[PDB]
Amino acid sequence: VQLVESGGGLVQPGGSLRLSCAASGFTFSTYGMSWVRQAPGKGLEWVSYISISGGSTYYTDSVKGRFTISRDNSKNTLSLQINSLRPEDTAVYYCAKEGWAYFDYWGQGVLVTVSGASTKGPSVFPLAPTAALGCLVKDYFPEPVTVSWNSGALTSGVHTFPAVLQSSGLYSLSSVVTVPSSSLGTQTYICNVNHKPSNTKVDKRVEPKS
Amino acid sequence: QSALTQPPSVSKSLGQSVTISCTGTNSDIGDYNGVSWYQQHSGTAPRLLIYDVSKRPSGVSDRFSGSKSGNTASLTISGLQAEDEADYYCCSYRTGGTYIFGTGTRLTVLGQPKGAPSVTLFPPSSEELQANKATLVCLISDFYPGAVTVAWKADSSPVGVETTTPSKQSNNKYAASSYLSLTPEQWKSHRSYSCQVTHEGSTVEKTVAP
Repeated sequence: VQLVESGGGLVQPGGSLRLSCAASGFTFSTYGMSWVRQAPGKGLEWVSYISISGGSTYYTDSVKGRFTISRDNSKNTLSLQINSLRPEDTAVYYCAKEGWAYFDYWGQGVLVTVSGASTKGPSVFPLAPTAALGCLVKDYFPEPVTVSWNSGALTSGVHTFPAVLQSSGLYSLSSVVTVPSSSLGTQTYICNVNHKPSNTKVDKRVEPKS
Repeated sequence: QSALTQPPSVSKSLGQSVTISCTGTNSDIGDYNGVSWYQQHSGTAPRLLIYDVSKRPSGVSDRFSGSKSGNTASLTISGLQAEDEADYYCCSYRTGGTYIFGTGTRLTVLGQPKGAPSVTLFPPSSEELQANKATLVCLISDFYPGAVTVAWKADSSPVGVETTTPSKQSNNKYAASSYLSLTPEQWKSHRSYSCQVTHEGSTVEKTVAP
């Protein structure tokens, strides 16, 4: 089962976004679908539901008059139009498949950030080197940034830390890998940093210090 | 439009049994068997734990059991293991066709083997310096329990510091990062800078120099 989300990013207060989710690995047109959200601080809030046929449509109290859910059963997609957005609509939005009055499969979610600020891509610096090498992903906005190492081939010893909000208003995080010292000359270490809200993607090669 | 109510925190020990309450009204938990429970680890989407009040999906450990009585639902976890450390959410169908989540419960699993923090400290990258900026990065990992205090020194005087709240690695332990932001000349001035990490009754300290 896959539920792949899209849409999201930054939007000015009062503005609007469409979110979509594409579904595979199950018979999409036989299930009700939902969207659920989660603000950075707090919990899950169910947002919306659409019946199998698209004929019935339900909304949480704090969302009515502003959100519209729709689905397309020939293209296996689900959509949430979110309007008149306020800073408190800042959240991760998950699409969720219904089993039967429960939700058995969730998407990984897209982060909607509602602010009057503007978009800014990351500057990616190497933390050069058992040794540890890493990448310092600095001064971006808004969240989120994803980090992989060597196109996701490298898995062990990887820890990407949470982001830090600076008094500037920008985020910064780092990703670190722990590698056998014996390979600093033979293996190549590349950090791949995706910042979808700015359509920027940056690959940095990390090499041992001079 | 009010949520199902749960305890915000529960601290228990390895091997113990815990029970988490979720209270609603007659329109949700009372009149329907539409009660489901979800687990959420950090940086990941919720997963379904229990549906139809007491049914376990395959794959879910049988240490997890659900029930209800009147307007109160119960999630019970037998033989707490370290992996059970997660957020738990109650959820229910509600008359009118909506779903409503519980406010959430954070579960801490106490009696785990204590691990001391490994500290790794990075001077500013050369490329960052070329961009007229300095930033020291202190990465802390592999420590249990999760409480740490991070201090910074310049030579030996105490010190632009931002620190992440510790976080799930989370096999057994935690990780955090602290950043010291400097102007490159302030970096060029002092003989050394230190990162001090205080955990339990130990403090691990590291030092870099220009």
